[PDB]
Amino acid sequence: IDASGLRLGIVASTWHSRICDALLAGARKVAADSGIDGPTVVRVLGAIEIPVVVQELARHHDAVVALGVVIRGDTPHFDYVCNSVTQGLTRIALDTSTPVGNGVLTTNTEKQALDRAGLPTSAEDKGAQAAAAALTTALTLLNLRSRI
Amino acid sequence: GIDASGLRLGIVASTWHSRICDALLAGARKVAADSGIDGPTVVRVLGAIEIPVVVQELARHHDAVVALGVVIRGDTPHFDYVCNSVTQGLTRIALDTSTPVGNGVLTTNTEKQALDRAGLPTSAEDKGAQAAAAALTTALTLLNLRSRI
Amino acid sequence: IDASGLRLGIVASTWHSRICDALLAGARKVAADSGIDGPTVVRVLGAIEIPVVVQELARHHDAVVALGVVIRGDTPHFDYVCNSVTQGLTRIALDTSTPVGNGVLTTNTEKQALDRAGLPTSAEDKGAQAAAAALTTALTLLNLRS
Amino acid sequence: PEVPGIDASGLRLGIVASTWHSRICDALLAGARKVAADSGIDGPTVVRVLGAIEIPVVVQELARHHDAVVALGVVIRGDTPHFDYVCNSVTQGLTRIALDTSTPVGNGVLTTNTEKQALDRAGLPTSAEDKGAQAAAAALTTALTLLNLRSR
Amino acid sequence: GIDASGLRLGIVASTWHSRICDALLAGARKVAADSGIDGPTVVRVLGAIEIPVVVQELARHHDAVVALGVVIRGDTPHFDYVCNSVTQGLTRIALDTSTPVGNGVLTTNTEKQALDRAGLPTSAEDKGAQAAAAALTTALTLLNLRSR
Ligand code: NA
Ligand code: NA
Ligand code: NA
Ligand code: NA
Ligand code: NA
Repeated sequence: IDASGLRLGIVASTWHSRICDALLAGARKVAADSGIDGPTVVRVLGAIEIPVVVQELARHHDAVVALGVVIRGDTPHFDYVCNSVTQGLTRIALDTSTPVGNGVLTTNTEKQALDRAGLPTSAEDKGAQAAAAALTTALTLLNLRSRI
Repeated sequence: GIDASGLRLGIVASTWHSRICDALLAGARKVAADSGIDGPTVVRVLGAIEIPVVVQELARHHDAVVALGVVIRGDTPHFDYVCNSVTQGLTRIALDTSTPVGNGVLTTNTEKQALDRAGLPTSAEDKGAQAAAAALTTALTLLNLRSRI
Repeated sequence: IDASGLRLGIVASTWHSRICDALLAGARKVAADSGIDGPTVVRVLGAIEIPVVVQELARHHDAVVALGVVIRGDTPHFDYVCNSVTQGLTRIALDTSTPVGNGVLTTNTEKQALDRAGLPTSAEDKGAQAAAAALTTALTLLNLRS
Repeated sequence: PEVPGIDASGLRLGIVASTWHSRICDALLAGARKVAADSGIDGPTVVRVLGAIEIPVVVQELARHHDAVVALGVVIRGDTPHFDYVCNSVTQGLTRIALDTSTPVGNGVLTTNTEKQALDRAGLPTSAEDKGAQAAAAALTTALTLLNLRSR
Repeated sequence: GIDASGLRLGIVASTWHSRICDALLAGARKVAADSGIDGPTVVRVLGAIEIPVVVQELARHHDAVVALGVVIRGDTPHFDYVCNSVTQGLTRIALDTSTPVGNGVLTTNTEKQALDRAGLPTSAEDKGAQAAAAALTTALTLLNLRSR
């Protein structure tokens, strides 16, 4: 990914610190690997707080990465939180015509979330995937706009 | 320690299951007071359905809003459609108004679950406190972001 | 509740008249007991039709009450109607900054809906609850905005 | 019981029917058309689309220049989750349009688990229900109601 | 019996699960070509989540857009929120821009199910072709409705 021009925002929640930090770390790695060593990084408490800050960043950034973890608890809370946050991320991308890379984990168990958080032992790095998605899409959009 | 003395906070709390709602509200006030806000705008409504229009009304004139209430599953699918609509209303408003909305609306299957989350002396969790900490920390973050432009 | 100064709209479906008529009657009684003797009352056939009428009422009233019933049938239709209507009522309340009391029942059985329609044998009066909801919240907003 | 019909002769009506599962779609359209004629509208604007996913955008086009729109079609659950997401988004979409355009949208989009359920709701000679008829009634009655309110 | 020669067609296709994505795109291309459109605008993105923002970009300057891709259920609820939110986004865009968006985003439980709907030699269905047909035929309908 050659992403040197671009302004990247990263919004990462903090609930389940270890997972969130590792999501952040993976997002940062891909950004750095793509020419962006200093993305705008912001932290929030939980996933619920992510949309409003992703919105704030999207208005002044070419791309934003949304990072966090929701693990199902005892109640239906999980279902309404995951649906609303994910749909909020879709809205902001459309409203602002800016890609929002979705690295917000929605898992039934902790081990699932750990297995996707880009730790040494993880099957996947969702932080990295979200960053690649945000950046690659922003480049494509910049290419489309720079025509006619 | 959150220092929010500069900020205007609205709190809307439903009244359906008053023991729980009152405890959610008490947990929110405490965080606010502990954060330097002794006098937030507090408004009561009947049930969860009523919360969003008032959250909007408050979000327009406040830096942060906390939405508190409880919906407990009964016999019918009513639970599902209320929880989903209210929750998405709270998301819509925060985005429309670029104002954090702390979600302390409990959506439980049983009453014991709600009580266990209401920040009563016996409760596992204090959802009103978490929803106030969420809203205030987010508003200070937004404030910081906007002071850079 | 003193709501004398407030303009109130009520939209009630007519599908399943035992249920719908009883919901409307419970809402009317709250409105009357709150000092609103002449609310704008509008009937529609089914629940799907309630949103566009609620929207129309909300634009010229201080509160609106939505009443009807969706009972689950054989197909997923129930799920998509209840969700879409319910979310529509939320949209309208927000768009118009006017409360919309939700008295649209969404039940699995007809017996559940009867038991919520505020007939003399009913455990609950959801028309009454929807009306108190809309009117108390309207007074609250009035107060806030003053 | 005999009850006089809706008089909607002063109204402009649009009808959009999809085509997937065409004998069912055609039957919905015919039931809707019957009710429109009975109500005084022999020439509604009738438009056909491929599937239910195509219904919203056309319903919107019609809603801008008509007093009522009828939305007709069929989704039958298949193998995959596609049914759920399609049904939800289409139904949501019809709700959004009615609000955006303050114009009623009569919902005759069947969303069934089986073909037999759809057939039984499509107003065929042998059908239990005529959801096309129902959807046309809803849109037209609601439209007259709105006109009545707007005179106030 | 689709004559869209005079129409502007945009196609967005994700990349995740290449074989299927590529076949979906070949299916839509073939339909466009047969309908008189030999140079559609074709954009590639990483995954389903990235489809709507690009579909929006194209819908603003095209008479029709085709959205193509595949989401296959894995271990967590991620599938349900991505599917609901993408499908809802495509519906939103079509309405916002009054421009048809053909939906060729597969949402499946299994890989075999996706492969069976991707328009491969032995596939039961050609969802790319179906999405292109949908978008183009609806585009013509709107053109007629607007004509006088
Ligand atoms: Na931007
Ligand atoms: Na504000
Ligand atoms: Na009003
Ligand atoms: Na109209
Ligand atoms: Na366009």
